[PDB]
Amino acid sequence: GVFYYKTGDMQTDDTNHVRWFLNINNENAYVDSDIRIEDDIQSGQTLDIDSFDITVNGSESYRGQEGINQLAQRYGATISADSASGHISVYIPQGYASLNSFSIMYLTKVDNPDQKTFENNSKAWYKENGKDAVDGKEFNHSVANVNAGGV
Repeated sequence: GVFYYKTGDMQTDDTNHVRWFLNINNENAYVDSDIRIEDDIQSGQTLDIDSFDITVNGSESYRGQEGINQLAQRYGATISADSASGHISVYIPQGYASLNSFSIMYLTKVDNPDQKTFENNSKAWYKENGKDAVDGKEFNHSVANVNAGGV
């Protein structure tokens, strides 16, 4: 389960946002297919479309809406987001997915400050070289609201 996962966190210095990370091809594997991630941000928070920050191979950073356009040019990797619905689609073509790790960070704005946890759900489609295809397996994550303690 290393190929793809999502995580997130809320920092004490920014309790009005949740930071989410879609971490794709984390072991820099060869891929036998395109990669598709379908992400649905759960209620109580709103995607900040300007907050996207994509790191490739832990070094190259692509920031904001222009960064998304540059990432599309360099890696054919498209990020489509709809703040209204909380839906994010990521597509990375096979040729650019291979050997490259992608960490897609975005922020959501907390809409319900008293809400106990913030959730982000995703599903992934990919085929790593020498491994069975993963066909829409779920990768979800919950972040505890640091405003609403010790867990």
